[PDB]
Amino acid sequence: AKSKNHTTHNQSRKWHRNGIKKPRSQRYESLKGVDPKFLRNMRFAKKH
Amino acid sequence: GRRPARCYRYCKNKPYPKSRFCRGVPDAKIRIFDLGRKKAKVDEFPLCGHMVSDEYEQLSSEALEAARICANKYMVKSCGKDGFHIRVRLHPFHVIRINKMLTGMRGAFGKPQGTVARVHIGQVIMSIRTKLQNKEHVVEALRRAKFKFPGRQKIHISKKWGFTKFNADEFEDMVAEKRLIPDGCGVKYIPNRGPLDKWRALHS
Amino acid sequence: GVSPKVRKVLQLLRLRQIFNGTFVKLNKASINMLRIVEPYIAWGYPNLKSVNELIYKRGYGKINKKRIALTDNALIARSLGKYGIICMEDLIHEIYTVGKRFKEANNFLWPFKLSSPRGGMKKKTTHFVEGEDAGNREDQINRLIRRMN
Amino acid sequence: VNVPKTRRTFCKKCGKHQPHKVTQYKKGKDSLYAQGKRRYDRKQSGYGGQTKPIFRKKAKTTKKIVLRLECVEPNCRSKRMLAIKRCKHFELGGDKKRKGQVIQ
Amino acid sequence: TNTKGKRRGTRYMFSRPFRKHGVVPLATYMRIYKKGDIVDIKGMGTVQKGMPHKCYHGKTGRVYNVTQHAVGIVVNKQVKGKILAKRINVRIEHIKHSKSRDSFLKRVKENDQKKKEAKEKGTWVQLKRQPAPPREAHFVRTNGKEPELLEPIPYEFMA
RNA sequence: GUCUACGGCCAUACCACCCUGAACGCGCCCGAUCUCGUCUGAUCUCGGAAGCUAAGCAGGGUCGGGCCUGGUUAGUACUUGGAUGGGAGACCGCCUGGGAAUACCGGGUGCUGUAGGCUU
RNA sequence: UGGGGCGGUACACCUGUCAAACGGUAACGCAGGUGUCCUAAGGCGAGCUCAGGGAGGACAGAAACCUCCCGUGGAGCAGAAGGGCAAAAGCUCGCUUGAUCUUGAUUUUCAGUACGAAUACAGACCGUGAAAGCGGGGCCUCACGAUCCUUCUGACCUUUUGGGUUUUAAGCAGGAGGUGUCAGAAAAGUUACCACAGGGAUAACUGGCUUGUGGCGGCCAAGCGUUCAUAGCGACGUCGCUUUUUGAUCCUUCGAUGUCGGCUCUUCCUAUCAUUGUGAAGCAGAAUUCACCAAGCGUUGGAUUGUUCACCCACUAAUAGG
RNA sequence: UGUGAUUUCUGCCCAGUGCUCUGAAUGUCAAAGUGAAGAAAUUCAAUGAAGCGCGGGUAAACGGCGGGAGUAACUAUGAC
RNA sequence: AAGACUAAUCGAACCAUCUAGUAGCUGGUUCCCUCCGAAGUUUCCCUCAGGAUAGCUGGCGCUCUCGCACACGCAGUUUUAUCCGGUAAAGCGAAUGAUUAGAGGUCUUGGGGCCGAAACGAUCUCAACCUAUUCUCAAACUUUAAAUGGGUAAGAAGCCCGGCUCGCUGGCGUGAGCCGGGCGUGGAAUGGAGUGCCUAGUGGGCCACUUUUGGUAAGCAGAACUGG
Ligand SMILES: [Mg+2]
Ligand SMILES: [Mg+2]
Ligand SMILES: [Mg+2]
Ligand SMILES: [Mg+2]
Ligand SMILES: [Mg+2]
Ligand SMILES: [Mg+2]
Ligand SMILES: [Mg+2]
Ligand SMILES: [Mg+2]
Ligand SMILES: [Mg+2]
Ligand SMILES: [Mg+2]
Ligand SMILES: [Mg+2]
Ligand SMILES: [Mg+2]
Ligand SMILES: [Mg+2]
Ligand SMILES: [Mg+2]
Ligand SMILES: [Mg+2]
Ligand SMILES: [Mg+2]
Ligand SMILES: [Mg+2]
Ligand SMILES: [Mg+2]
Ligand SMILES: [Mg+2]
Ligand SMILES: [Mg+2]
Ligand SMILES: [Mg+2]
Ligand SMILES: [Mg+2]
Ligand SMILES: [Mg+2]
Ligand SMILES: [Mg+2]
Ligand SMILES: [Mg+2]
Ligand SMILES: [Mg+2]
Ligand SMILES: [Mg+2]
Ligand SMILES: [Mg+2]
Ligand SMILES: [Mg+2]
Ligand SMILES: [Mg+2]
Ligand SMILES: [Mg+2]
Ligand SMILES: [Mg+2]
Ligand SMILES: [Mg+2]
Ligand SMILES: [Mg+2]
Ligand SMILES: [Mg+2]
Ligand SMILES: [Zn+2]
Repeated sequence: AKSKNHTTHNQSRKWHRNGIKKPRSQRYESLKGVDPKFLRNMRFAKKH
Repeated sequence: GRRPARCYRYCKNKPYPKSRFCRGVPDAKIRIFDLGRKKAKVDEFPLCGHMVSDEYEQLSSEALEAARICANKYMVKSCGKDGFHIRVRLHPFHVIRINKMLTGMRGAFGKPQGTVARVHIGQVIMSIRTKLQNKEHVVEALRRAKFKFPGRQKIHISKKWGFTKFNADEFEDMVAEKRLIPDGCGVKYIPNRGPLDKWRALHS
Repeated sequence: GVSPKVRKVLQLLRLRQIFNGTFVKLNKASINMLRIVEPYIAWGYPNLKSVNELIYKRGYGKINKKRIALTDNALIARSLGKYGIICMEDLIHEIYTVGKRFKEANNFLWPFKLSSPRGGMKKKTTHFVEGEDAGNREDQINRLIRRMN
Repeated sequence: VNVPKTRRTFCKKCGKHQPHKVTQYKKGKDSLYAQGKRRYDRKQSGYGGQTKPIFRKKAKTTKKIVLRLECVEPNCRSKRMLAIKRCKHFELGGDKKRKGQVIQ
Repeated sequence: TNTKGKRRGTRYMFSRPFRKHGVVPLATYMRIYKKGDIVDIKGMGTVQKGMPHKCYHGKTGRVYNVTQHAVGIVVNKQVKGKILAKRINVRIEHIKHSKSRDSFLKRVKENDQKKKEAKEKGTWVQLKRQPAPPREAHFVRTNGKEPELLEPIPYEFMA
């Protein structure tokens, strides 16, 4: 009892059938991952 | 032990030559690639006649040797033992695998039985070098040889001088002017760029 | 039995069905597109009479996302007179002489729905050098229009 | 491998580097009054046989080494557990790997 | 079946070109990478620290962070239909500014000027690119000579 | 015209061998008390200024080797898309578009930024 | 799992290629490797040059040791391969222990989850350096493992049940004890006395595609034939047909196509054993050998053996093949 | 429990496995019991049955019962 | 002693109940019209005749906007600029590796030997060997180097002017953030976009051009591209 083992045959039809949507960009992106020592001063500047 | 050659005629698989990855193969049946008075200067044997291919296929070492011998025999019997020089311009670098079924179809990867040579269209297989009064004998020799190969080949005379790469009409003037030197079975072209001490040695 | 890249380029040119037709202006951008869908079309360099016969007979408008016939000039002017186009001839001028306001005049028009060639075609699967119909058949396009219309 | 018997590393009590002494870690007894074995007894008591699995199929041939550090400073006497990659042979404070010499 | 190593299939990419091995010419380091800049990526394999993955070799991105020796970059990636955005930290010697916007910048500045000056004139002149148009009816001179005459040639079995 | 210190681009700047080098420089060069290190003041460190272009460096030369760049090779090899085209097959030709590399033949042989000297 | 069993591990991992110039991409596809090793082979600083080749020097020789010149890496850097490195990442010396303590973010495989491995930052304590600086393991790419349970370390840490004190036990946070069928059950055989649900998703006959092997036949012609390439044979080479041999495959058939051989009976084919009509010889005659038209009529009796095949006796125009 | 009238015979092996004998004189070897420490649960120590090991006997008990080389006045064989 | 007989039943009789025992497996599943309309692929499982996970599909909506004299946003598309790659072909008088033949080298080790006491007196040669040339090769070699391809950019989330805050950094200064003003078409051709819940059936595949691996080949086995 042997079988198929891998295929990427039909898939591009499936992908484009709903589309390939680039991400939704915005202004005022998020500050997740930046340097702590720089982020800190931003607070103090806005705090005064 | 040997098969026919319809099983291995077409250029199907990629090259699989003899190297550190492929080991365990015998040698080839041909070992000599040129015959006749192979020392003659460029002036004695100016005429060249070739055998040319017309297919993209594979030729075996056995075929080359058989062809080599048939031509030598007649060419001797016609002209002489030293009226010519013959050269073969192919080498058997590609290898052939065999799967021997004494499991079935499991673990299929053959053993290196054989060697063979590949051909492109326009390539050259055989060439002869001799004099002009022996033209038709040269043609007759090669014609006996085509019956040893699997395909359709054809014959032509070259405009060149011998096994060189210069046109005959130009060669003879061009050696009497110190551009071409007869250094052996060939020549040596020299341009007007080097250092003059080689222009001093010549012209003296 | 058509390819995705080619299915795209046709439906930009609004050719979503057999024996439809549209005008178009020519530049490096357009011409390369036509090389891509060469085997499926047949194009040419038309004259004035063909522009007349198309628009009057088989020529309709796009209005409110509907398809409405050009019977009177009220329709044209009301939708298209801000460009200085108030009648049929003003289009034909704007089309035949590719004007400044071509885009709007053409996109006002619905793609022409034509009938099959009276008399027959030679062989649609080949180019118009090998006895076929495809590719560019520059001035002979008009000979064909006489028989589709 | 080889490891010397001392070093200087961080004491998480004193807040500094201080010298330590070194010895290998072994494993202790089982104490017989933990909630694990008490359960396993109340369950394994009676008729029924064996109740919880047993392990039989081994693969490993080594063990990760574990060290035990002790601050020499009195009035700290803090200890830690430190770890090393795997090894088949181990040794505390052997030779010094002399270079340039002859081997007989 | 293939493996999952991080450098499978990089014999040539993470390989220095011909007669350019050696130390690094260090105007690479002295460049200035501020926030919002558009950047392309190219893994130098002469130094191994901070180099990105295969999938980002040849991609272009945008800065969001700045460290002492590296940069943070926002890069898109197509993986099974949906596209994702990704934040890879990368060291300097694997990057380079991109000239893929300087053309735009030459225009807007020339275009601002060319509007403001030559505004008093009154004409709204061209300001926006147009494609290559058709090609300008014109004459051709035969300054005397009749043209040459070509024809084909006979075949020859030259080899 | 040119040098010194620091450099960027890293052979149009490299390799071999020959000619010339005014002034300022750069070096060779003379010693080892103290500084310093050597099996050995050869290298490295220090204190010096009798003599010298021999060398290094600078420029220049070679029907020079290499390097940079053109041409030819060649609209060749190969190649996207197409056909109820050929052919026993292997493979070939055509329509629509793109388009290389050797051999061979020519030319060139360091550009410069900052600070400071000589060239009265 | 090219039916299953025996064999192997393609069952968790690494390099190159196949793979069609982003990435990704299969088969019991090719070639190879792993379950380790290191108090330095980790980390800082300084100084120097490798492989080999040439010419010389008391014993000295192909090779001990000394010196000079050339030397773009042609040597080494623990291991498989691949990349990368010259006043280094290599060789040698001096000092040391960033192979330490602690949060969170990202990448890789991927569902965009975990393990593992890796990267760039921040806070501490430190080491080396004149200082810039570098270092939180091995130049990079692989070297490893959940809950439940047990053991150890830590805080003058919470709870132990109506309150208080001491011991024990339970808790919190971090390491280790291990699962190789490597996202993780605790596990030997036989059945010809056997049984059930299913299967043509899968084998033992026919049929079908292929024709390696088996059989039959052409091409050219070095030699045989005393002489004489071709009366008759024919090396080394090469082009083909057939399905009366055995294989490869697994399309139909598992709610059933009755599985060897002899007896019996009919028809058909030709790749002609003989008989009719002819040609050719190394055809004197008689016997024999090659070939052409041709499938009309014939091709037997018996010992042995289950025999298909084999083998011997006897007669016959002949004792041919399917 | 095994062989299977009569006649004539029943060969060697106690290493393996089973069975069997003794045995305080030797390791190991449970509950209860004995004693020391602790505030008490508890811990520690000494003690120590059969059995397993130490040692003997048994094959009409399961069963098992080998290779190389040289060698005889012609060769070949091969008592040695 | 044959696993034979025990009421036509025996490698564990028959009767009732537990009992509608369990079944990842076979067979069956009851009227119409309209509308939309698939997969046979990823990762994990003592997983391979099966489940979970994502993908493919439907339904229910909601926020916006337009030929409403009135706009932004999108895209298996082309263009203009700009980066990435090491496959076809080519190359070996360029590196690694393989290989043929003769000219100038007894380079040079020795000779079935060689004219000879033999030597490098000669003279050859051979396994290799210096110099300049020569015939043929590479899936796991390469200086060179395509065609088709992949990623960015093409403006209001932009440009400019002026001023404020900062334990961050510091020759003086940079950088980031906040405030207040001035300036609208920014290449082609197309069309209405966005966002959120519930959710089924599937999870055995097959063929053709072109590229392509094993095999003598296959209506054979395994893959990439598009279409059926
Ligand atoms: Mg499947
Ligand atoms: Mg193949
Ligand atoms: Mg009619
Ligand atoms: Mg017709
Ligand atoms: Mg078609
Ligand atoms: Mg009990
Ligand atoms: Mg590749
Ligand atoms: Mg001195
Ligand atoms: Mg000088
Ligand atoms: Mg001089
Ligand atoms: Mg030159
Ligand atoms: Mg199985
Ligand atoms: Mg590809
Ligand atoms: Mg150093
Ligand atoms: Mg190191
Ligand atoms: Mg730190
Ligand atoms: Mg209580
Ligand atoms: Mg209490
Ligand atoms: Mg039996
Ligand atoms: Mg055969
Ligand atoms: Mg079958
Ligand atoms: Mg089947
Ligand atoms: Mg199948
Ligand atoms: Mg029946
Ligand atoms: Mg029947
Ligand atoms: Mg016949
Ligand atoms: Mg007995
Ligand atoms: Mg007996
Ligand atoms: Mg015994
Ligand atoms: Mg029985
Ligand atoms: Mg039921
Ligand atoms: Mg089923
Ligand atoms: Mg199942
Ligand atoms: Mg190639
Ligand atoms: Mg679903
Ligand atoms: Zn301490």
